[PDB]
Amino acid sequence: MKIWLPCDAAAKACGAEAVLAALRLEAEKRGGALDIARNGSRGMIWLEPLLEVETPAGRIGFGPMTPADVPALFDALESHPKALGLVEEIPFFKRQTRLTFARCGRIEPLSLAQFAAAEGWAGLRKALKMTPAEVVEEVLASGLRGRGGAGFPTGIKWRTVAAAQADQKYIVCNVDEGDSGSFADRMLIEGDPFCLVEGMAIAGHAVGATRGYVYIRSEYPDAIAVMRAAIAMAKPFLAEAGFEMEVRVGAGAYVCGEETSLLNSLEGKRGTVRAKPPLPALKGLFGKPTVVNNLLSLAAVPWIIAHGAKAYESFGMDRSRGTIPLQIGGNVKRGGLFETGFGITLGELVEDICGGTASGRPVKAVQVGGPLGAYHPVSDYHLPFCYEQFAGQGGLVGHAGLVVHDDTADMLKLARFAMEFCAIESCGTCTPCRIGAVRGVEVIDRIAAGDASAMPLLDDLCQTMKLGSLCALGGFTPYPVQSAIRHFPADFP
Amino acid sequence: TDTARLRAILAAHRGREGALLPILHDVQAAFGFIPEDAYAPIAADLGLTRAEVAGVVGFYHDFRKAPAGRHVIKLCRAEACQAMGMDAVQARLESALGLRLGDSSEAVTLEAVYCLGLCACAPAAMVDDRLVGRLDAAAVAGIVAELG
Ligand SMILES: Cc1cc2nc3c(=O)[nH]c(=O)nc-3n(C[C@H](O)[C@H](O)[C@H](O)COP(=O)(O)O)c2cc1C
Ligand code: SF4
Ligand code: FES
Repeated sequence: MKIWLPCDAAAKACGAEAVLAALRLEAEKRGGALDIARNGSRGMIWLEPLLEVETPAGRIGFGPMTPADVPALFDALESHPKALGLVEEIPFFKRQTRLTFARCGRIEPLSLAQFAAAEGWAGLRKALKMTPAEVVEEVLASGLRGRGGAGFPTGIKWRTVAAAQADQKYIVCNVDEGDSGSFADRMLIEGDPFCLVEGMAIAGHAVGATRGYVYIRSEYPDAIAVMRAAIAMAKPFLAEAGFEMEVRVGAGAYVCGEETSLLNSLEGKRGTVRAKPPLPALKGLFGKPTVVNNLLSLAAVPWIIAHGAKAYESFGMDRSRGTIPLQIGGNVKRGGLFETGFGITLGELVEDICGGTASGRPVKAVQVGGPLGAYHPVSDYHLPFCYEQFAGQGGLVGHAGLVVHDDTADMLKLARFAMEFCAIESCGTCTPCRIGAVRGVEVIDRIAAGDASAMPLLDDLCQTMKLGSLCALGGFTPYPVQSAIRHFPADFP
Repeated sequence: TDTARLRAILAAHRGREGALLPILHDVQAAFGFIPEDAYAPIAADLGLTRAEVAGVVGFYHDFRKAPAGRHVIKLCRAEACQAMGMDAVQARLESALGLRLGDSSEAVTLEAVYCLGLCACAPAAMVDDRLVGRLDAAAVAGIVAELG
């Protein structure tokens, strides 16, 4: 029988390798077909080592398959302890719209056949027939905006880059998700990699670029190789587009996720954030215009242009339009990924969909965004997921990161970790992060001691950090602190 | 056979755009660190100065300034992995090896990485190019068993 054993890090980490080994062993001991596949992750990590088996009805999924439970197979798939039935029919997978991550976990990632059979290469082969302006207007009609920031319409960005003359423009994908809880990019590039290739090719054909780049971290060693193999395999499919893309590995810096620092690291220099009289769009990589975007933004481009922009605008609230993946990690029963339209309350996402906590305890904190995001408690369960409303209710929603902490968590430790992070992760260009962070890390310890001349001091520090810092690594660092302080005062003496 | 390797590496990355970072990656991958005896040739072949080649090496954490132990253990310290008890894993493991966070040795090197993508699998570690998740207080036993 056909076997689908994930090749993702979320599976390899949980021991998918041992599952493979045990399966092959038992098959050698018990004569059988033994057809193994190496798909990606479906987006449900609480059972990531799921051994989907083919059947006339569909594909029946299994739980977190430990090699000790492998012997249970080849006997009866119905009387198995870890039975899930149709993996597609799980209420955690059913409720997802799942557009961008549609063909992620149900195909071999580096298989061109399965990709093409899945409506792949449609966006690209459809765009080349169109013009550089028609594509841009398509993109703009949908108001996709920005997925790694406050949200800037990518249509306007592409327009600005297009209306700028130079012998050689550029395009960059900023997949450097050093934020915590954010693992969507990793999945999308380790599963369905050709989507990124396609989106970048489309974007390059649109803007007017011929050379392209993709910036991967070093903490994602599997994704790098996957993307390399994808680029090397799709060279033929890239030729038709007039587009040569190369992977560039980061070197261990969270601040290299900023557009300026990113393209500064691409240039061979050290990733110090630049000032912003000129925008990277006007003057970027090697002084030439460059369109720098996130992966999730360059993963919807093909879908947007092919399936119709009017469709992608249907999903979402009044201002925010389209589907977003919500990554759910930390202390939580059913973690993983939930792709859906905006307007959903995190109450539903955290109390109903993903149950509660793994420990079984209640939740005291829910941190949207990375460590640059406020600590939203249970009381904010009546707050739907959209950029405008969250940015209005003293917070931030970026790459849709979402962790969870139970009652056995100390907010002091976390508020200290925030500044510790802002300190260890800092280029050192402007003072409010150089000194501000390493002084706030002391002020928090002082607060822990019991001093009263620290809290107002801390407030002033946070305010000057907000209003003075050059980038958001030291302009949003105050948010965790202030949130942990104003939401959980029973932990801060 | 250092000059040879370095020259080969530099020849492999000849003509690229912003080729300092890749060249440094390859150098580190070859030896294990960026030797001060290789700040000059890189600078020369790229047209830079020793100063810039040193600044780039200093800014980035992935570029070792001195070698690590036979084994390496990276252990996230971010929010999610912290949530599901990374501190306990850290304590257990550093008691097992006897090396605190950041404290290196000739045997091992315990350090932080601050994410691996294994956020759902909150407790996450990287042991010698092998990722591990759901690191309970029992998995550490096997972590150290295969890791002398
Ligand atoms: C400290 C810091 C880290 C960032 N990290 C990322 C990241 O990992 N991924 C990302 O897409 N954008 C990141 N950004 C946002 C970039 O500045 C830029 O907005 C992004 O590359 C464009 O993505 P869009 O297509 O959603 O506009 C980061 C910004 C800052 C200040
Ligand atoms: S806030 Fe910190 S990381 Fe950001 S530009 Fe200033 S010094 Fe650099
Ligand atoms: S936060 Fe440690 S796994 Fe991503």
